[PDB]
Amino acid sequence: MVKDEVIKQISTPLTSPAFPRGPYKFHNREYFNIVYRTDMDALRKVVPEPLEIDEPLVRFEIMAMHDTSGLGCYTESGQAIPVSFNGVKGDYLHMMYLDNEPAIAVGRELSAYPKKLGYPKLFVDSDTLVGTLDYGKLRVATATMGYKHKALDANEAKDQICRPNYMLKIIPNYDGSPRICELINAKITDVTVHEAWTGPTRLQLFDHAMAPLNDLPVKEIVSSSHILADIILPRAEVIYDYLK
Amino acid sequence: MVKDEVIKQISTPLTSPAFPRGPYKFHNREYFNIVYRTDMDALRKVVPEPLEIDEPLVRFEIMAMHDTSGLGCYTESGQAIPVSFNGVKGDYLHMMYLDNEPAIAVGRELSAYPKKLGYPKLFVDSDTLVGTLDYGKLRVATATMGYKHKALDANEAKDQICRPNYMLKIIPNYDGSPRICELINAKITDVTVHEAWTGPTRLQLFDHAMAPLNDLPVKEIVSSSHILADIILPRAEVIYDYLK
Amino acid sequence: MVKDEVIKQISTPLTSPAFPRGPYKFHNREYFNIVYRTDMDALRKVVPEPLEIDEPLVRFEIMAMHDTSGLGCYTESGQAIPVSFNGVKGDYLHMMYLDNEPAIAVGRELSAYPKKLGYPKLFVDSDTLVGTLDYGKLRVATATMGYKHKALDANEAKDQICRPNYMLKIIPNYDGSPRICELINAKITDVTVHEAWTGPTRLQLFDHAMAPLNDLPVKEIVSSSHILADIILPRAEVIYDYLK
Amino acid sequence: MVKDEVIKQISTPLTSPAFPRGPYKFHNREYFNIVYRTDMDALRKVVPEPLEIDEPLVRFEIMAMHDTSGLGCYTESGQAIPVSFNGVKGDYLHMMYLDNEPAIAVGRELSAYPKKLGYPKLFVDSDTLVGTLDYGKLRVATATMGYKHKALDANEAKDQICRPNYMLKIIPNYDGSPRICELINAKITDVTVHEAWTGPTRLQLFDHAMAPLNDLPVKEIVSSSHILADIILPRAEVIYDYLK
Amino acid sequence: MVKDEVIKQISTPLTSPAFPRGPYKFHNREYFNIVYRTDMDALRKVVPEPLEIDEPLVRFEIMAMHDTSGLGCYTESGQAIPVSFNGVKGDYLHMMYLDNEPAIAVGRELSAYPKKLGYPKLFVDSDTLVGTLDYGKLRVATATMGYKHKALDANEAKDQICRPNYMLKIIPNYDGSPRICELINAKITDVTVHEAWTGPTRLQLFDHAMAPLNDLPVKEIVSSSHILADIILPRAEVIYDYLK
Amino acid sequence: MVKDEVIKQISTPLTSPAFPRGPYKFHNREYFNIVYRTDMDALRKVVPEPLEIDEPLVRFEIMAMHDTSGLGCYTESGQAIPVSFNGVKGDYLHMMYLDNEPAIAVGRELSAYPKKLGYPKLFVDSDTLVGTLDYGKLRVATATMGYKHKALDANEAKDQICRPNYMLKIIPNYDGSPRICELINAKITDVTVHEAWTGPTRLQLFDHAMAPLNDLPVKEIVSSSHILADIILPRAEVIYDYLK
Amino acid sequence: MVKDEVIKQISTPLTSPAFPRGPYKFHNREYFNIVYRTDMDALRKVVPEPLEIDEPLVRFEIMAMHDTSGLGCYTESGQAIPVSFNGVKGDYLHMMYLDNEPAIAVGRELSAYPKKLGYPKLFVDSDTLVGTLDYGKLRVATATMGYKHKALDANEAKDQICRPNYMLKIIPNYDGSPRICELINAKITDVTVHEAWTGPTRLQLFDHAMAPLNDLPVKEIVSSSHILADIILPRAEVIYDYLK
Amino acid sequence: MVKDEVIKQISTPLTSPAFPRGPYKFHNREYFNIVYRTDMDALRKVVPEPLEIDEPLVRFEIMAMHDTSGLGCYTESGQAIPVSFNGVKGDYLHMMYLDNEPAIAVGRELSAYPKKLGYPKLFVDSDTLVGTLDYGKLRVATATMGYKHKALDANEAKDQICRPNYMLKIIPNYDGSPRICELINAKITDVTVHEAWTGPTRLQLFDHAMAPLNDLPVKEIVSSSHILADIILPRAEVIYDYLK
Repeated sequence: MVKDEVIKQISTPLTSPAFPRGPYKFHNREYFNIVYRTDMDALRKVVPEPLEIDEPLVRFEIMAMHDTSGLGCYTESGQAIPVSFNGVKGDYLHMMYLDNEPAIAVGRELSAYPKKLGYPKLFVDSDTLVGTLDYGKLRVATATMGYKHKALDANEAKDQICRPNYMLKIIPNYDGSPRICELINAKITDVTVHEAWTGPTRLQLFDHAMAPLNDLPVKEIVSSSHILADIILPRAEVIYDYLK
Repeated sequence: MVKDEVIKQISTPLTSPAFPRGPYKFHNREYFNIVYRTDMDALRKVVPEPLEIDEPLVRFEIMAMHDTSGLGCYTESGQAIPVSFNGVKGDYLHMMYLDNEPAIAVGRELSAYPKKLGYPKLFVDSDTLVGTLDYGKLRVATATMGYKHKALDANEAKDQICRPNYMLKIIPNYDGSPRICELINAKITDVTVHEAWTGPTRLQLFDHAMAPLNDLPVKEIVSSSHILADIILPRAEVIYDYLK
Repeated sequence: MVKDEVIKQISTPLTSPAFPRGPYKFHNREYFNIVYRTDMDALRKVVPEPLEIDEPLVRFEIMAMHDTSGLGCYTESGQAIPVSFNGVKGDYLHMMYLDNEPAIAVGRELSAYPKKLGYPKLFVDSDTLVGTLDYGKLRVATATMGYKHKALDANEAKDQICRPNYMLKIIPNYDGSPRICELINAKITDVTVHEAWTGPTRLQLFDHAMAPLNDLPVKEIVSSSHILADIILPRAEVIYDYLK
Repeated sequence: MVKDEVIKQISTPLTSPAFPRGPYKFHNREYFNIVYRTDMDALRKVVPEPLEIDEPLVRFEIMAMHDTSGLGCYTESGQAIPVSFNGVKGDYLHMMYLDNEPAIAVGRELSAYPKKLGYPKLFVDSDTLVGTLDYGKLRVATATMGYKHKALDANEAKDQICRPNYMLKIIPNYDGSPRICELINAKITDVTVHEAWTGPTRLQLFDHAMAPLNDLPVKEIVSSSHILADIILPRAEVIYDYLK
Repeated sequence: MVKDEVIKQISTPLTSPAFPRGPYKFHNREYFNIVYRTDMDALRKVVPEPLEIDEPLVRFEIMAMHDTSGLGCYTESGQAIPVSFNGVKGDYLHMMYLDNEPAIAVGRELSAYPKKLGYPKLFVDSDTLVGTLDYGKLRVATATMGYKHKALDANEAKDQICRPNYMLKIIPNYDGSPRICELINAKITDVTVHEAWTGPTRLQLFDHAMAPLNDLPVKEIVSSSHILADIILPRAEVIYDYLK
Repeated sequence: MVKDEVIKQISTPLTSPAFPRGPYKFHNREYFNIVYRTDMDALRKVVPEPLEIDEPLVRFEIMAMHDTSGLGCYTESGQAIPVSFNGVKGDYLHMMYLDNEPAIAVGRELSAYPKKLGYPKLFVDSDTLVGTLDYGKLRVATATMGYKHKALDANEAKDQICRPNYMLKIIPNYDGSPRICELINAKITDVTVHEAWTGPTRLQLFDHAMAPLNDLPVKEIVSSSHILADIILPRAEVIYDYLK
Repeated sequence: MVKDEVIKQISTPLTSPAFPRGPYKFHNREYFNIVYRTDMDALRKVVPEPLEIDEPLVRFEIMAMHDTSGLGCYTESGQAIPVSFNGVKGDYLHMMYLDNEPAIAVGRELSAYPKKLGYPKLFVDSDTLVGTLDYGKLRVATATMGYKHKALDANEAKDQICRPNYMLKIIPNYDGSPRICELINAKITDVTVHEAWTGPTRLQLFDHAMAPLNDLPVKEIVSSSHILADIILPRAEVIYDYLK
Repeated sequence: MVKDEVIKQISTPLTSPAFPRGPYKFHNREYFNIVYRTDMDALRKVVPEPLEIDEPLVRFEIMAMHDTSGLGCYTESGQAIPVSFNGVKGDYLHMMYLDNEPAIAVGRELSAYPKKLGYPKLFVDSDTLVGTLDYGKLRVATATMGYKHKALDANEAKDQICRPNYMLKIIPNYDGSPRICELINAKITDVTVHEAWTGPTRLQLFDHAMAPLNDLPVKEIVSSSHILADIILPRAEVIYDYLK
């Protein structure tokens, strides 16, 4: 193709790009969130400055993407860490694992989502909502909730989804030196919450060197939610440039 | 972690990066290459200017990576196109598909390899070297060669491996506009050829929208090679900036 | 657990009760009803005084509970018997078999549903709405309908759902003595019917000592319905105390 | 059965007809259409007079019938051909394959759909919409689309669904002589388009004597759509009698 | 396809008809017949005027079509009902279930066999000639015979095969109106019986809404035969027009 | 059923009760008990007043019911907690899981056992006694003992079997208000201990919201026993009414 | 083998007889008996003169032979018919189906048990004592009992086991002539009953030409027992010679 | 059943005899015979007086009964021994194993075949005819022949089929004393040999206490034949009474 056409391409493979252009509509995104108290100095080592930590909390998540335009039908699981930047609170995205490569690619290269390949699953096991997570062939997370035991306020749930997401864009130069090293912010604005629930909740984690979720071990379950919502993936913007 | 320690990290997840720092040492990389003639009109649409086409040729590839340091043990398959940049002959990398995420992300984010997720396999079917490629659950390529029928010159094999690799680096901004749009060269220089063969060779392609290898259909098999080698991944150089 | 807090729990295990507190919102409850003619003599034995039998009818049911708040996703199958109490027409709840233990406990202990463990399956076999029931490993009932062959009046379907349900609560004393031997009424009020259908319908039953549905043999199929509906199951009310 | 009752049955078997009376309501019918260029000569052989061809176009279809009143849950795949009848553009129904016999029977005997037995499947393979068709044990069609990559106008999708369908009704006399030989028209009137999408699209075909889709080989992909809709099966009308 | 050539085709799809032109040579057709006593009341409803019932008999059949010219290799199972038309004794064809779609189409559209899709199996289980019928996934009939226990008169077997078959052709107009409502006669003439056997025989039936063979229950087994024979199926003849 | 007969049935379904009358004779009941230390805080939350804790002890149990008259053959697993009631030491029954519904029903409704549905297995893995517990599809407990490494006194084992069991009987009214809320006592009277053993012993637990055994985590293994015995299910007696 | 030694062998093959010499010690023989009411007319045909029928009863049996000296481990199922000979009440042995060929041979050739090959299974399906019988691949009988629901009088069980068994020895001459047509009596004397139980009991039968148990249909379940016992099967005695 | 009817039944079970009356027509009986040398001492032990041995020969057989009237479809394997009776050469029937009980029963009780239960298979393994025999789950015989390598005279094959078969009929009295002890002769009279073949031939045997073919071990292979034929089961005749 001619130079003026290659410039209009979002990514490569040139004629079959890793991901298409947005917007990316997550119809019926099913969240299963668990906030838990972990080890403070293990958490401290993991959260990048200048982000601030109040309580030693982690939000484990498993998300069923039932119908995502452009990307497909996949599941995602990982840890977000409740923090604040210049007083403004939100979740720092620590690590995420999912079974859809275009979704991995679009998250890492258009935004700054800390994505790796993993095999998560969300389903109902009779009376229990079970979410699992594998890395390769090994189990790393088994989350459980009593199925829709108590109703949650759809507005507070809407506020939960809408919290700012802070992430790190780290891209090297061709020789390995830093090219982009940046703290970023994305906040969801297009949301509809169909239902929001909670109930008795546990989180079992196992050690894995490439999916090291249990580096922040669960010391106590604090809160949890099971949410059905429609969202549109938000645009990220730089809030802190480490390259002075 | 502290500000000065974050800038030292090569990628994200911050405490478990998508890939480690290299060098990435490919011990016993097994090549199965197939040079074939295709439609000129189809080829021309796919190759980006200012790269030039001589004969309408395509090099189909499948690579077994038995032992890659940093990355693991995986398989790779795709198409490279013989081209020219200011007279200098090399391969333009059109598309490639592999079953290892660290290798996908290192190639896409450290260099500019046109990589997607796919499921290739290389094996010997009694008397025939067989290379297959799947995308998802669907077969897209089946390559066959009579097993080690004719020895090839090891130095000619070395010369095939060491030619320039032309690539497009295409990264969007947060808003979807062009951030990077460059042609690069990665010439490979650190190589040991252990053995090299050829034989009767044939390539069967099938249509797939997300792995469109058959957009360059096989009209004629020109040549082929089966090469076992140790190489080191080379760094890229920018050679043409499309963003002027 | 403090004495006051013990008293506030609905059930046992104390810190993980057999079932949670309501309301239980049955979302997309799918009914497959088959009313049929049986032996009056067999019916007589089965129906307890003071409930009155008119015609010798049995309503066979298989329910798919696709999304039940607090209980989960499960299927239930059984027999209701059209009766009257003090001239008021309702269904007597004869026997029910279920897939979900919380759903059995809550039904047996918060209300008075005659529930046992069983393995029902409602599905469409291409052509046909199929409902099956197993007790243990053994098949006891196979229900068939020509898929959505004729539309039913939705208001008439609501009326069929909103009729009284007569059930026997029978709880022994620790010594085997009668302690609670009550007849109860539960009548659904909060209902939305989404669709209602008939079609050519058949019912095949098999003899089983622990799920003896065939103690009431099918002599003639009288009517049938396939209803999808949202309900909230009602508060029970004692209407006759056998022990007074 | 009384003569008068015999006469008011729609079909046979008399007491269990091959299909029930309509209307047949298609809830959430899911379309995957692929318009492509074929060889003009091959297409001419196939299209019956008086229908006229402009461009050598074929519409490959795979349709998932998630919930069809009277017929059930099934899948259909085949080819329609854009034609005109005396200046009125429509789709000629060439050949269709389904895994539901009531649907084949009603399609062939109430209307005039060119229906045979076959085994289609529509499913999301992570990032790709996949339609397949088998005849008996053999694969004949594999269709792929990048999952919902681009939004199509709902009205434009509706206009496509509502294009006249031209069908041949060909019934022999008992001696094998022509009894009925008509071109009919059916046109969808009741429609709700829920969503419509496009994206990169490929169609792979294989030769089969009894499902010879590949007699109209894929030369170029022209357009594609992925649509969910509610429709009622249209009433057919004779537009051309071959025996008058 | 030219207008004249369209008229010459027996069926549709036009270029790949549901069935080919005859004759259809049934080579090594294997019959397993069981005549039995049922309820006369049930029989009455099922048999259409002006056909006359004498004794309340049903001929259950399972046929293995080992080698049928133009149609293939397949199995069929159903019910014939011994009747008379104008004093002439024949079998009324009540319901038939088959394994082969061309065989269903040709029977329904070139003649008037009451055919639906089903899954029959005729086999010898060591001891016993076993014939089974499934509709969809569900078992509806299991037939057993002591293997070739007693030889039958071959000429008497030919006579049983060569009797008239009375069938109802019922084809609606596009609007649901009666168009063809004919009673027909087909009588086999070209027959070679290779063997004929009886033995102790039983028939087990199960209730199914879409294959309701058990609407005619087995009350007593009257006679039985196991015949291997070559036949050519006959031209049908209208004998009574309900619409005249 | 006559009113008088209704009153003499122990449970419901009326003509097929959830459980039969006793006595329930446990032939060759096989015990695997593991007493261990847990966190005192976690244990206090769990134990109801007026029961008192000395040391932070938990008895994990898995019991194979090889032959239980009235109930059948099944397995049970759970936790009992050593406590005292007004100076009388006994085991508080915390939570139990079984794969037999008659046993759950009788346990919950005749007595006051904290029974839920679960899938335990007791088996010898060559040189190790293994007890496992699953809730639904998820593993929650894995217990191991060196097979019969050391002999336990039969009388001392009998004394342990005969320790008072303290249970909560908690039944709601129809509106969900407290109806029955009692601490009861059951104490085994008929016993024959056939053999009793100990050996090295470990207990591995996993978190599950609906089977939360790991809320009482294993800090140290204190003692263990492997016992086979014959017992009769004890009659329960109220010792503390919470509503008086 | 010397002429004198030939004469000393009980059966054939000469050097490996179909069965060994007795006594045959049935250790832990487990009986599952179901006596039921059937058609007297059907019974009449089945019972041979001079044996007398009182009430129309059939004793269905399934026996598990856990440890039988000389024969092995196997299961048998069949029908006994309560009769009298010269006023002496016993069971007539109607048909028996077995899992062990030595056990069939010895029963048919050393005594006169009406034995055929069949596949019985007695097991406890959690809740329920299940006994099944297959002939070849086909299910013919499914028996169920509520597991050990009520204890029986062991002496009364011994009496039921110790009653006379009337059997027909029928051996043709080589030419098909009657050679032995004797009625025989065998009455167990050496018996130890270990346990005896009843419970709610059902029997489901299916039609099969070679195992026609359902020629005697279940009209009403009269009584039932589950007995474990040691026996030594008795010497037979001719009581009536049809040929004299 | 009337006494007179009782007397005209061939066997028992009375109303479902172990076998029907003949003649038993063996259509396409397929033979695989292997004559071999064994140890003379072992063979002498095995052969009953008055039958005489010349050379130490054994005929191993495996016979596929593709279509046997009255009995069904089954396979038989065993050993016959060339002997003479008072100067008339024939085959002594040593031991036979089959997977059809009617065939064992008729064989043992109408005639005097030394039949036990076993599992033979005759099949072509590409280039080799294979006969196997299992007793229960254990392999006892594996026979191979180069497939139809050489043509045998049809008449010579017929002469071999028609060799007298000598059999022991050994039935005990009820007390285990000799009742019948006869040497009989059966000789095939109705035969059509369709084809006969030989070729390289091997026989591998394994020791089994209940199928002890290897008590006559293979020392040398002498001859072999592969024959298909139609025969009628011969009528037997006593030639030597051991008790006269």
